[PDB]
Amino acid sequence: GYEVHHQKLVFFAEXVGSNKGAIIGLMVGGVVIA
Amino acid sequence: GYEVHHQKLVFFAEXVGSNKGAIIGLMVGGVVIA
Amino acid sequence: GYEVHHQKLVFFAEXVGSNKGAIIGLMVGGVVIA
Amino acid sequence: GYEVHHQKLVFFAEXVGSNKGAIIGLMVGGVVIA
Amino acid sequence: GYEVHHQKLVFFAEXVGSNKGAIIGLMVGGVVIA
Amino acid sequence: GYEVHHQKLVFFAEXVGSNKGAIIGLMVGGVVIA
Amino acid sequence: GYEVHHQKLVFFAEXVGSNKGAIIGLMVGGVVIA
Amino acid sequence: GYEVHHQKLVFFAEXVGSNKGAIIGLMVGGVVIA
Amino acid sequence: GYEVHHQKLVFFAEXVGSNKGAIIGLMVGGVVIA
Amino acid sequence: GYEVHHQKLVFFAEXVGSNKGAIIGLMVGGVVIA
Amino acid sequence: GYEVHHQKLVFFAEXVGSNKGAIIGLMVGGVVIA
Amino acid sequence: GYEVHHQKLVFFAEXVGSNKGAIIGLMVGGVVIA
Repeated sequence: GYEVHHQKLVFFAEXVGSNKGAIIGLMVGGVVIA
Repeated sequence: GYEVHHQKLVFFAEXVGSNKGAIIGLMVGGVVIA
Repeated sequence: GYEVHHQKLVFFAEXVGSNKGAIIGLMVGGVVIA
Repeated sequence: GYEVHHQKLVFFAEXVGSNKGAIIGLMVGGVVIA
Repeated sequence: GYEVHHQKLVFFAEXVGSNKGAIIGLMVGGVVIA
Repeated sequence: GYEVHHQKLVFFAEXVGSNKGAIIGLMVGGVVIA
Repeated sequence: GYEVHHQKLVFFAEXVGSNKGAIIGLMVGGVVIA
Repeated sequence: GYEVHHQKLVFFAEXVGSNKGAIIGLMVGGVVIA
Repeated sequence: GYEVHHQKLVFFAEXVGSNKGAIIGLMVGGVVIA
Repeated sequence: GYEVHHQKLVFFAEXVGSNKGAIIGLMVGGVVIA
Repeated sequence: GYEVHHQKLVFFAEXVGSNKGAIIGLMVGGVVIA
Repeated sequence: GYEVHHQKLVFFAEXVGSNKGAIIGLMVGGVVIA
């Protein structure tokens, strides 16, 4: 059981060519990349 | 059981060519990369 | 049981070509890389 | 049981070509790299 | 049981070519590298 | 039981080619390298 | 003649009681405080 | 003639009671305080 | 003639009671305090 | 003529009571304090 | 003519009571204190 | 003509009561104190 709160997140991204993965600011869970 | 709170995160990214993985600012969980 | 709070994180990234792993600012959990 | 709080982390990264591992600013947990 | 608090960490990285391990600013946990 | 607090750590890194181990600024835990 | 461009500014403020001055993120000009 | 560009500024402020001056992240100009 | 560029500034402030001066992260110009 | 570029500045401040002067991270110019 | 570049400055400050002067991380210019 | 580059400066300060002068990490210029 996850409990996430009170986050102030700022995400800057520049030049994202041909992205094939995950670009995530805030994530609460699992990540599976093959 | 996770309990995450009160985060002030700033993420700067520059030149992200052909990303095939995970680029995450804040993550609460598991990561599996093959 | 994890308890993470009160973080002020700043992440600078420059020139991320062909990333195939995990680039994470703040992570609370497990990481598995094959 | 982990208890992490009150962190002021600044992360500078320059020239990250073909990263295949984990580049993490703050991590609270386990890391497994094969 | 770990209790980590009140850290002011600054991390400078330059020229990270073909990283296959873990480059972590602050870590509270275990590391397993094969 | 570990109790770590009040750290002011500055980490400079230059020229990190083909890193296959752990490059960590502050670590509180165990390290296993094969 | 001023020429200001290409700024990525993030401003965090906490607990601003009875402010009587100037709290400015980005300013291009003059400031006079009596 | 001023020429300011390409700035990545992050400003953290905590506990600003009864401020009577100038609290500025980025300023390009003159400051006069009496 | 000033020419300022390519700055990555991070400013941490804690406990700023009764400030009567200038608290500035990045400044390009003159400062006069009486 | 000033030419300032490529700066990575981190500024930590703690306990700033009754400041009457200038607390500046990066400054390019003149300072006059009476 | 000044030419300043490629600086990695980290500034730690603790207990700054009743400051009446200049506390500057990086400065390129003149300072006059009366 | 000054030419200053490639500096890695770390500045620690503790207990700065009633400062009336200049406390500077890196300075390129002149200082006049009366």
